[PDB]
Amino acid sequence: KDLLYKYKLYGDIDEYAYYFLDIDIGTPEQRISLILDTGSSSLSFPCAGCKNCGVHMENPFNLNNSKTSSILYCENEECPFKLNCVKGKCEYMQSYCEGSQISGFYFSDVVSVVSYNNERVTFRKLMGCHMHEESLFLYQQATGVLGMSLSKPQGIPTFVNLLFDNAPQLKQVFTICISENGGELIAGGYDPAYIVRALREAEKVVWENVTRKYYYYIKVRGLDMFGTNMMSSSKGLEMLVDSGSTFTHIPEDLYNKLNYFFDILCIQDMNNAYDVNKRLKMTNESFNNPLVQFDDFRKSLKSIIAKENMCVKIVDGVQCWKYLEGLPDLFVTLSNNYKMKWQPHSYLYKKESFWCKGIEKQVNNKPILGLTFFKNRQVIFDIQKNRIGFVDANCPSHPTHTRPR
Ligand SMILES: CN1C(=N)N[C@@]2(c3cc(F)ccc3F)CN(c3ncccc3-c3ccc(Cl)cc3)C[C@H]2C1=O
Ligand SMILES: *[C@@H]1O[C@H](CO)[C@@H](O[C@@H]2O[C@H](CO)[C@@H](O)[C@H](O)[C@H]2NC(C)=O)[C@H](O)[C@H]1NC(C)=O
Ligand SMILES: *[C@@H]1O[C@H](CO)[C@@H](O)[C@H](O)[C@H]1NC(C)=O
Ligand SMILES: *[C@@H]1O[C@H](CO)[C@@H](O)[C@H](O)[C@H]1NC(C)=O
Repeated sequence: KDLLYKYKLYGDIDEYAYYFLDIDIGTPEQRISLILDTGSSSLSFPCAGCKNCGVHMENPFNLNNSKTSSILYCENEECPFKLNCVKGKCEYMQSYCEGSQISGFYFSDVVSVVSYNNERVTFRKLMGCHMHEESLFLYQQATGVLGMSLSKPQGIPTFVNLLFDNAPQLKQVFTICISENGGELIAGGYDPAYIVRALREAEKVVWENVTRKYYYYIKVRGLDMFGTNMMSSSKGLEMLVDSGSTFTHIPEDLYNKLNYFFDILCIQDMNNAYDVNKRLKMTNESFNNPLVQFDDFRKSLKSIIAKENMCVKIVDGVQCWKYLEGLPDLFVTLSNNYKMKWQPHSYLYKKESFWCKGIEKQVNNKPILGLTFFKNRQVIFDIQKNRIGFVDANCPSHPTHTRPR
């Protein structure tokens, strides 16, 4: 019966493409919506005075209205934390892409995290004021970013470490439970009541060791479709467990192999004989990569056709199906040959009435288990034991219209 603090998350894959929560900053409190991002480590948002910032769901944080704010000025041009001194202030600088940056300056102020059961944790945090935004930050609704990764020695103390340092009544575990609409962040553990009820093995958390000290990487040892490992050339692959990534990003070879079969399962018109015939004629020999379970490929194809599970291709050739039924499970191979089921209700996401593929090619050799891997499971960050746990779950769902103010 570990004590759990719970926080509502809002968002989705299609419209927001991230999930966010509300945090109170300053004195008196200014409530700010923040993207929940296990792939970064800062806490930042536009501040009043920014000359090139997007319009977000809240006004920029106003330093002049918070009595507890303290701008981090340079003392004879020297900043802590190896920061750069720019125009008298210690500079905040982040590359949202490989080469492009949000910039501003650092300040500290009080942060207050309140659970929806009215349980409060408060501390001071060194935060970034955006004074220049660009690209997607000019049209994102959320006001800032809440980085959930770990503190490094001699680095700026991060939100997650400060939260637990100031809540010793909690075990040092946080869980993210993403649903199709909204979700929940849990501090202090995971909630076994959310777990979906061989079958007893699927009701149990599967744990993987993190492969880096201060970032949430795990090693993936294979990825199966129709019983066939589609990355057999690679026998370990460090993937970032990243709630700030809309989609799941995989190596190019693996993507092309998977996408080949998803293309076969994507039929625009079930009454077009040429299109249907071409697919039903394919044999095990038709494939560059033969399948170990060709009969399961056939069952998927035949049931998609028989149930008229029509597919529409949208921008960039992404496949969208009318129904989840018929699409295959994928399996992620972890330690000790464990096959973690990755279901269509996770890797496909809701777009209008259809279910669209949420798997993409990596860029810059950055493979990512993103929100289409989080969806409909508890993802459990045990920072005490440096492990991440996974279990299928019925996550809380919160429409954005339920968000106060
Ligand atoms: C996958 N993915 C993330 N997981 N997160 C980022 C992000 C998530 C999101 F939901 C919306 C917009 C985004 F920029 C923030 N990124 C950073 N990557 C490394 C270090 C710092 C940042 C960063 C950049 C800008 C700010 Cl102000 C704060 C932090 C990289 C970018 C990204 O592509
Ligand atoms: C994951 O990490 C844990 C923790 O380091 C490993 O368990 C340790 O294993 C060593 C040697 O087997 C023992 O001396 C330690 O006492 C163990 N630690 C704990 C806390 O039990 C575990 O082996 C790792 N898992 C894999 C698959 O490598
Ligand atoms: C805050 O107040 C200071 C001094 O009163 C002023 O220099 C600064 O421009 C103010 N900031 C904004 C955003 O108005
Ligand atoms: C398809 O071919 C592969 C070749 O590696 C084989 O392993 C598999 O059993 C075959 N399945 C059939 C013929 O149904």
